[PDB]
Amino acid sequence: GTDRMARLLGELLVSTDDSGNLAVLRTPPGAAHYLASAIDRAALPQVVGTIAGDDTILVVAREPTTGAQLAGMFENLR
Amino acid sequence: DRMARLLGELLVSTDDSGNLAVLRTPPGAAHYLASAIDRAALPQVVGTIAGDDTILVVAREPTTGAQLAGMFENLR
Amino acid sequence: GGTDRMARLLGELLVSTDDSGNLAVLRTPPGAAHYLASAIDRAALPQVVGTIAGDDTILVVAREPTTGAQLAGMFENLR
Amino acid sequence: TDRMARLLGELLVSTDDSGNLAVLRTPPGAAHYLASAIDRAALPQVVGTIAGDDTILVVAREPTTGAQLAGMFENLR
Amino acid sequence: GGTDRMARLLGELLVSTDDSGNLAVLRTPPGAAHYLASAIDRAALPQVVGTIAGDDTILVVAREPTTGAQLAGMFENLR
Amino acid sequence: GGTDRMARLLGELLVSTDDSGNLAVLRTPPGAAHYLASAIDRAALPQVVGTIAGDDTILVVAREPTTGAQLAGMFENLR
Ligand SMILES: NC(=[NH2+])NCCC[C@H](N)C(=O)O
Ligand SMILES: NC(=[NH2+])NCCC[C@H](N)C(=O)O
Ligand SMILES: NC(=[NH2+])NCCC[C@H](N)C(=O)O
Ligand SMILES: NC(=[NH2+])NCCC[C@H](N)C(=O)O
Ligand SMILES: NC(=[NH2+])NCCC[C@H](N)C(=O)O
Ligand SMILES: NC(=[NH2+])NCCC[C@H](N)C(=O)O
Ligand SMILES: NC(=[NH2+])NCCC[C@H](N)C(=O)O
Ligand SMILES: NC(=[NH2+])NCCC[C@H](N)C(=O)O
Ligand SMILES: NC(=[NH2+])NCCC[C@H](N)C(=O)O
Repeated sequence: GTDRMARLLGELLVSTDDSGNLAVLRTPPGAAHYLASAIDRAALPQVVGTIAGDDTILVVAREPTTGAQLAGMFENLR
Repeated sequence: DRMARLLGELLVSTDDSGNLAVLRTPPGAAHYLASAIDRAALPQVVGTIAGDDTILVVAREPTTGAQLAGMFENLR
Repeated sequence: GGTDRMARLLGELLVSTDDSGNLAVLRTPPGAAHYLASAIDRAALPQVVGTIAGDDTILVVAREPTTGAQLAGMFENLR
Repeated sequence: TDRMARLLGELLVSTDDSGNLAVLRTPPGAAHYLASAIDRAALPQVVGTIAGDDTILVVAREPTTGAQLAGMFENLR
Repeated sequence: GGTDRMARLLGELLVSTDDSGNLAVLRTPPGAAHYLASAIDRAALPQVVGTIAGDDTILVVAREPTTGAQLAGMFENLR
Repeated sequence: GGTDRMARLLGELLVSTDDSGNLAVLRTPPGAAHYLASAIDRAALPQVVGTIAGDDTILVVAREPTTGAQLAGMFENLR
């Protein structure tokens, strides 16, 4: 769960950012679904869910955790 | 096929954060359920985006994500 | 010239705009959301944190203090 | 799989074929959901599937043809 | 106006064509494949069984007796 | 280069291979098809006309006279 997420964050996370309740994660083209799957499988209590595009993932924070808090957690896992 | 029928077939779970309802579906079903939501033309829904097993439904102010998630849950 | 390409694709592909909070919601013809989102990404707007494309909808996340309504208005006019 | 049979009943709009391919049509957005049930049925004469938005390509395992697969999907429906 | 819209979008979006067996393989800019494939579907060509779009590639399935090469040639002429 | 990067990702992402006629069918973990297909495309193999990625399956289209079977043997060898 968390170990596979941690590994893929190091492999696939290009950058992180945030706005309100959202963490925005950027990946190489095509990698968003694969990294998002790993986040989903980790089932973090402070993550409501994720949605992946092609190179971008929106991670929705569970109140009171903020998007900036999740972005910094992800960032420091790279 | 109508949202009101497909919610019972395709909704795994509902949750919320701020102005977003977060719906989960079985793998691969998100676009199909989200299409039904879009077609429902709900006054309180600004729009939806589907991934593979997750839909984000955007609430129209002042409706909250929790209010929307409650409705989706209740109509399952 | 990311902005010029985005401008012209908005003209071709942007059906409507709407918003809520920190989100602009852009509608496009079926299947076009990824192509328009790519152009928005490439313009690299300071007021945009990122985009997710679905099939006929793009969610554009606004960079604070810009609101969704403010982003939506900008897209609506570049159209 | 009877789970695949029910979703074909529900979501299969039409079938067609060319060569080693069966081409399945679904309502908009439904292709991945139906293809998932096909994959899970693990049919011996199916090598694999790819889903688009409203179309699935189903690859026939030699010597089975696309036509034979399309006929099989028509039947189950 | 399906065939006419399809021709216009091929001019805009078709980067290259190629073939193998019963398939025409169409290449587009990143993200554009679903939108072009939609235009092809809606044209309802008698020599096309169906399309599947990825991100930057479309597979167009030729209806017998038309080969993938004869289909790709048709698209190439509209590039 | 692109072939080296592709080979490394095959080791990580290729669950199985199979073939039919001109097609090689590669299976990946869920969600990984687009990323492995991107690496294959970037490698620009002369044997490969093109790829389409689904969610866990990639269809790799062989450039004639290479067959699907030969393509799959190739990917298997690089894993
Ligand atoms: N090759 C592409 N599809 N590019 C556009 C990606 C648009 C958006 N950032 C997403 O991940 O959904
Ligand atoms: N099989 C997969 N694609 N899994 C990843 C899904 C990631 C995210 N929950 C979404 O639905 O977009
Ligand atoms: N043909 C479809 N996939 N329709 C559903 C679209 C659902 C949602 N508005 C999105 O763009 O992701
Ligand atoms: N713009 C898109 N992602 N279109 C394809 C729809 C998603 C997926 N292939 C499905 O049938 O559910
Ligand atoms: N709304 C759309 N994406 N339509 C285009 C679908 C293109 C192609 N038939 C596929 O299913 O992949
Ligand atoms: N990894 C992804 N699902 N990327 C987005 C695919 C783009 C979409 N199939 C289109 O051509 O418009
Ligand atoms: N950004 C990406 N998803 N790139 C990979 C594209 C893979 C394959 N050519 C397709 O269109 O499905
Ligand atoms: N319903 C969807 N759009 N699913 C996207 C699947 C993930 C992506 N196409 C991949 O190659 O792994
Ligand atoms: N979660 C899913 N989308 N599962 C269905 C995958 C269907 C098909 N094998 C594809 O990769 O396109």
